[PDB]
Amino acid sequence: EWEALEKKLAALESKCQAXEKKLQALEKKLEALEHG
Amino acid sequence: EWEALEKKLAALESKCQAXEKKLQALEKKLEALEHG
Amino acid sequence: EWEALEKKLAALESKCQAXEKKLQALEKKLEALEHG
Ligand code: PRO
Ligand code: PRO
Ligand SMILES: [Cl-]
Ligand SMILES: [Hg+2]
Ligand SMILES: [Zn+2]
Ligand SMILES: [Zn+2]
Ligand SMILES: [Zn+2]
Repeated sequence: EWEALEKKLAALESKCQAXEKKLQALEKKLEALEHG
Repeated sequence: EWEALEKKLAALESKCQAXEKKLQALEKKLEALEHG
Repeated sequence: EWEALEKKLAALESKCQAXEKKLQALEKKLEALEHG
């Protein structure tokens, strides 16, 4: 049961880290447009 | 203790899912701003 | 081990909340530009 909790936390971290990456990509595309 | 942690984990999973839905809507918003 | 699980969850909650603040700032920039 503690391993299952550890796995859920690790999967949530993975999801959020990808989320952060997609947000970084959006900000970069907006910067290219404003400076285009 | 166990139930209090599960409650917070479930709330965090729901928050991260809503976080993704917002990010997808902003992506469409940026695309429209560039396309105009 | 339990304390480490609690510490991980709290760090993930703080990270998602910082994520939300950054998304809100991006949304405000997109709203300002699309109606400006
Ligand atoms: O504040 C500035 O420097 C940038 C220049 C392009 C749009 N805004
Ligand atoms: O960020 C600021 O300080 C101002 C107040 C709203 C619009 N920009
Ligand atoms: Cl601009
Ligand atoms: Hg998140
Ligand atoms: Zn175990
Ligand atoms: Zn276009
Ligand atoms: Zn708008």
